[PDB]
Amino acid sequence: PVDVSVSIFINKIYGVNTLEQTYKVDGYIVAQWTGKPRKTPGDKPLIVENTQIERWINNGLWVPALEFINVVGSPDTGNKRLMLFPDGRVIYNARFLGSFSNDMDFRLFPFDRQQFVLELEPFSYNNQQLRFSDIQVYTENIDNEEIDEWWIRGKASTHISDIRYDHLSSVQPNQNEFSRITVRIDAVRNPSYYLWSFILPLGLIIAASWSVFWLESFSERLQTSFTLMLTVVAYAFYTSNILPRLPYTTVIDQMIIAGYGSIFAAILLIIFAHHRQANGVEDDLLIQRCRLAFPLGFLAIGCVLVI
Amino acid sequence: PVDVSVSIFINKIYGVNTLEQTYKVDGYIVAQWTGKPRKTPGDKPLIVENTQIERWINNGLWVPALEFINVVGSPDTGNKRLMLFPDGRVIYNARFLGSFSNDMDFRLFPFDRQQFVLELEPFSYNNQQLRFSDIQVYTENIDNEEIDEWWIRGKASTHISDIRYDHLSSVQPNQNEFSRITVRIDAVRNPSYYLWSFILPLGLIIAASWSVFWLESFSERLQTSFTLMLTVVAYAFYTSNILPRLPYTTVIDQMIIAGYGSIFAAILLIIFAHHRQANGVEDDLLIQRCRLAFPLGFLAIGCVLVI
Amino acid sequence: PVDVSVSIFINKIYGVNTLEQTYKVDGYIVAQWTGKPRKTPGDKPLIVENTQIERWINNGLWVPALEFINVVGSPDTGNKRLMLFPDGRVIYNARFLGSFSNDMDFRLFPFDRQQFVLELEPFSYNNQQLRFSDIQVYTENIDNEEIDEWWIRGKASTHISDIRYDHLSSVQPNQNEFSRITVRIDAVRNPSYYLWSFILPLGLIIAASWSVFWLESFSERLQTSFTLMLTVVAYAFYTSNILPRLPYTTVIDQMIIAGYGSIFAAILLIIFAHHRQANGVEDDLLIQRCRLAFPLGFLAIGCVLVI
Amino acid sequence: PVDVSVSIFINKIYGVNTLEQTYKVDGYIVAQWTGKPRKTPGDKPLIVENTQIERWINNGLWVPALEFINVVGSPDTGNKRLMLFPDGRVIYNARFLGSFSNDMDFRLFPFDRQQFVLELEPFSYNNQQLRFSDIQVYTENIDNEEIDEWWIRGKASTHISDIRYDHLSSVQPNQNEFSRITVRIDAVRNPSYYLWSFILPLGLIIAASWSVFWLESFSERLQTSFTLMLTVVAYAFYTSNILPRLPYTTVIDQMIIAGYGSIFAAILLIIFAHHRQANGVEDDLLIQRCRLAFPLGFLAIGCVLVI
Amino acid sequence: PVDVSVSIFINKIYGVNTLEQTYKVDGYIVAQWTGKPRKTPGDKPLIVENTQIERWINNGLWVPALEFINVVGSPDTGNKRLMLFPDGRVIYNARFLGSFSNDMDFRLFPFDRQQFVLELEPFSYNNQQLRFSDIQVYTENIDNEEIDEWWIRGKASTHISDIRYDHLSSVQPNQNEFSRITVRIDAVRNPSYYLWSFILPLGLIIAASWSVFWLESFSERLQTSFTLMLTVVAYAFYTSNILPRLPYTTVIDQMIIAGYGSIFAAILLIIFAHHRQANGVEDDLLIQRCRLAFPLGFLAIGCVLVI
Repeated sequence: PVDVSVSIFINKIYGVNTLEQTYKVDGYIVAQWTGKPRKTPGDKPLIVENTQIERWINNGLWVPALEFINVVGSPDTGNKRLMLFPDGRVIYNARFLGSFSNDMDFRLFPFDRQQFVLELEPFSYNNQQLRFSDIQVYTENIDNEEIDEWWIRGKASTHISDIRYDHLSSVQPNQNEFSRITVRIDAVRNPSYYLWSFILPLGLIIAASWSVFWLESFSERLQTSFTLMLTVVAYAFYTSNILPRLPYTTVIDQMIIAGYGSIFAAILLIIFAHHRQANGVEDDLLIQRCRLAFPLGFLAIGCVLVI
Repeated sequence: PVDVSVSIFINKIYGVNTLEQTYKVDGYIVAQWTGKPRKTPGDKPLIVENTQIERWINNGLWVPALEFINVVGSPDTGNKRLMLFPDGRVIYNARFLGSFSNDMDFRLFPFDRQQFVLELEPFSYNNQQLRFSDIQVYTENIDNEEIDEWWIRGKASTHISDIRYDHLSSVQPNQNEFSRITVRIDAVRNPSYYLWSFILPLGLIIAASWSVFWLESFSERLQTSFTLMLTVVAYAFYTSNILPRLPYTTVIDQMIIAGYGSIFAAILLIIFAHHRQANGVEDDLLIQRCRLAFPLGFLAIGCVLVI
Repeated sequence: PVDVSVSIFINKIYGVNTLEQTYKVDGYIVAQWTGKPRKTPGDKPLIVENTQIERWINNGLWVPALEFINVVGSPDTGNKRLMLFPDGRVIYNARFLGSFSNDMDFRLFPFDRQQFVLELEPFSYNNQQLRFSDIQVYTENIDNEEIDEWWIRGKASTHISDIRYDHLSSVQPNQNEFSRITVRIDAVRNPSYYLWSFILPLGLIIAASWSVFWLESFSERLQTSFTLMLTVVAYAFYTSNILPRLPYTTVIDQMIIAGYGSIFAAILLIIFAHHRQANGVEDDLLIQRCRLAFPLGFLAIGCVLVI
Repeated sequence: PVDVSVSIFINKIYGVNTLEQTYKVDGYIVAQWTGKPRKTPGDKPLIVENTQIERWINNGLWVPALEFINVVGSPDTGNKRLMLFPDGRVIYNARFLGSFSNDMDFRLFPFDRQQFVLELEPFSYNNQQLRFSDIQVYTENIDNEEIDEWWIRGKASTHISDIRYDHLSSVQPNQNEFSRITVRIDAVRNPSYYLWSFILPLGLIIAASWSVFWLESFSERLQTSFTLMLTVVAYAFYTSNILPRLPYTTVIDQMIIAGYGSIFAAILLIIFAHHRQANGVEDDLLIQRCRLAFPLGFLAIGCVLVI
Repeated sequence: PVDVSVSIFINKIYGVNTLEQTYKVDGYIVAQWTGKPRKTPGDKPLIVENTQIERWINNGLWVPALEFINVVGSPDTGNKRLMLFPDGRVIYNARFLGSFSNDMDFRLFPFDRQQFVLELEPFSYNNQQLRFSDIQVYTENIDNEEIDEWWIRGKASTHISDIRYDHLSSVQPNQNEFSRITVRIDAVRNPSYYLWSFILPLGLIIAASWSVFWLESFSERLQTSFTLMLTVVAYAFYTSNILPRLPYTTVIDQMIIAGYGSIFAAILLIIFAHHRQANGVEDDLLIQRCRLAFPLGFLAIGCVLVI
């Protein structure tokens, strides 16, 4: 086997998206290995630019085709470069940019934790083993934590493993080990935007839904509650482009469900606190009579769902 | 004829879209056949990477152009390689990433069942017969049932058919039958999102629509209804984002059709219950007592009849 | 001149779009002409795949560059193939997938009827005359009854014509005849979706906007109307994404205009029936104080027009 | 220098975009110059198709690289063609499609008079002088008056000018003057769509804003106005996808501003006419009663503007 | 080392986007250096067009690969050119068009002062030192200030720095310093659109929220605020498409927060001014018969939000 020492320089992780759980990454790969010695012009290293590499691959040079595993589509490779040394070693350097994909857990949506993963791997050769993955992070999200949405903690985490591909039993089935380099960068979502756009107004609407008790005419109270129905409906589309069709409810979907349920219970407890009267007046039947401790007693039932 | 054994490795089926009934598929293809023997450098199998293949086809190598039938556009092939063995056989291996299209049936929308189909076929040859398909699928199945909207049941299903093409009747009669490989993957939609976003709130709005019958002031029994009209109009648009323009009503669209009438009929059961008399300028007295059966107790029949 | 016999196999006409009047088409072209005899390996028709064609064109083979006229952006050709026969004839076969553009007439929108047009033509040669077109259309959408939005009635109609190009008077003004193949496929829109989403709710709002006559409190008969003016405007956006910026009014636009007019006329008849200088009388038993004659008398104000 | 007479056949101008001031153009270019005589096969003109040009440029043929100045991105060139004559002249013909960009002025929006500009220019040579420009435009003009949004008036205007380029002052002083070919087509927007979608309903809301003065119950004359506030807010969004966020106000923006101001004044002249004292000991409650002169006196407050 | 003088001609900066902080730039690059003398045909500068460069690189010409650092993807290069002089120097000229990326600070959103940055840098050579960057910008500065959203004031400032790359210790660690050219252009947003679309109407809504105090029926003083809630929610989505998910609140976000808080405080003040009677039932006329003395304290705090 031949030894290949990779070096990944990350330039900027941008374009994050939660509807598809993707993120665009840009950077440089620098792979380096050792082959047979050679005679170069003069006695210096020989640099070979974008299209001059094909003429060297045609004549018999060995250059592996390193690919990214968790990529959507195919990366948009910029320039390329080879640097043939006279002592024997070779250094393939190339710029990459691609939309990678990972798995995200939005069970606690606004206060979220993810990790961006890059999985590099040879495409054709089973016996060429990556020795040591090094990563250099030059991203701007670490030191500008007030403009970005995703803070980046730590530095990185790199692991060199072996993958077993069983679909490659065409080749002798005992020769399908593929070395792989996984690189993880942990990120923390900055929740300070969803706190005054989906938690404060929805909380205010919820707390202002029990105040309809403080009225003299139920004929006005039903319309009062059906007015807040429209606001709670309005805050249901505003949260329809923030996160995907998830089967589990998040901190905001729970607030929307509670906003529906609180108003529905207001209706159901303002109807049955009147439709079993004994006199014939509007505000009676032990809930609408006093209106000094009951309009504040139903307030703590929602706090159970909050707590 | 020559015999070509195919093996398809599916990596991730993502980007499903019911608006156009498409889905993006990523994976690898490994076709393997047998030709004439040859002398290779040393005695090992000779591997030929991305752009070195085009120099072997020029010299006289036989490599078929396999295509996908049900693709939208043209797949974005990644790397590719040949593996020429000295005993004679050849192994063409190549990564693909396409945007395939199937037919979907949303007559029962949220509790849906589909199947993702892939169809390989030679483009130019009729006498080259694919022996057998072997799909190696490891897209997540049991842990995929909490994040992804679809669940992958079973393992797979592969068949090998013989299509007869009529537009190629210019050539000899027997020479217009191409073999084809079809691969089906059954999937079940996770309906747990449309149960607290389009059925729970609509189900409450439906039942909170005849509550206006439990009122006294006809001067407001129309405003309390025209507010729910606007609520149902609000939910009407929030559904046009999900589904295509289907001529048959789904399980959700019906809850919208029953959202106008159940409200609309309300007026038609209020108005005709308001002027049952020919004397008096004020409301109708004798009708305000039997409201429990005809005005409101009939939508209970509307709920137990169709459901 | 040389005689070319095109044959077009249509696979699926998808992605129709009325905002730009485009439609994507996928299929195969099979052109076939006769040249001079030649010696092929063995005595078989020699097949030439994707990239081997550009090498046969170098040595002096004649292959015309057929183009599509009414295409939006150059198409996305998939595989290509030549079939050089020993007796002399040549068969150029190639897959195409492109987004074509036709003209549409939405003067009667929901019950529409269009035709998809494909125009093929040589790009460089004036003296090479397409002889006989042949459409092979086993499309997946004529077997439709309630699946897709467009039914297909007949599936084929072809015509071979000539064209005079004036910008090509650089050559002698006689050498600018360009034979062209036109292929028309008549399609009929499935109106069963716009009947219970734009004709039913608007049709009910129209008749529910004149019901405000059955009231007595003019202090509230103007507010109960402005909650309906808020409904008709809600369907004015729901229509702005299913049609282009058309000068002529469709059926749905006519319905929305009639809704605006009906609500405005209701307001004006309410105001004039109360107090003004055009009548002078104060609160007669006009449209407000009557519940039988006039609230059913304005039913022919909208039912006078024919469409 | 060498004289190159360019002809331009305009096939269709579509995809106009008010939000970005772009428009896609599809057409042909036919440049033609004279060089040195040559011997061609036979005695006929020699036609050279798409990829055979790049081999004639290798041997020493002179073909200029004509670029488009005001293009967004790079155009999508379709087929190409050369026609080498034996007498010496050469005719380079090529199909083009590109998203061009001009400057537009929406100070009077619906009745626009924008114009479409195409700017062709050599990229490398200053001494090659475009000598004569013909445009051959047969895009739909007088039948375009009912389906397309823009009418074409006159269809053609061309001019050949010279740009002095300062960034090329590294070369000799006289050798940075590049000729051009400018092509201007006169378009006129068809305003018949914005007259019954943004002017009729907005005007009806304007006229229905003072109608609240025909009331007595001040306790509801604020709700009857806060409903029209919501109506004007609804129409405020329906305009935000037509105009490119212009600093100057168009007609519709002026109408929205008037819709805010009219209702705000209606509020401010209701509140200060409610507690307006008669003499200082009893509130004047007779200004609101007179509903003949006062409600009409507000109609001319908006009709003072002459736009 | 090789001394390379760079000139950059900027043609138009369009497509600015603040939701992701990009901007598309189009222009020309002219790099010029000195090599070894040579004999050219005749005695003139030899011009080499797009596809003829890749041949001169084959024979041994030295052309550097200059990349852009802060680009999203890879620029869409148009034409290229080489101008080989006989005295020795070479002039590589090429058109570029790419979507760049800078950092923007919306802490004071409408009155923005963002700036546009371009960064050239060699990709492969460290001993290839750019001498002196000149920039030629004719992006309009005085006449454009009424049509486009971003004024461009002053000249563009250019700086040649040296970056040290740590990930390039593969090559001898004392030769990893690459020169870089940075070009900054000063932009200033034209805040004449957000003044009559997000500050004027929001200001009128905020100033019309305290006006509910001048009312008599508290049974209706609670519905007015719940109607204003809907308008304040309507002005909350209209802002969610002009800004990114920013943690710091802008001016418009502060206005939305103040609009929520003003109506919430109005509710909490009016409900307590009602509860002052030691109940919430039996509305009395004491608050209106003293509306000129007592409730002025409820508005006196409402004008503290301003100062």
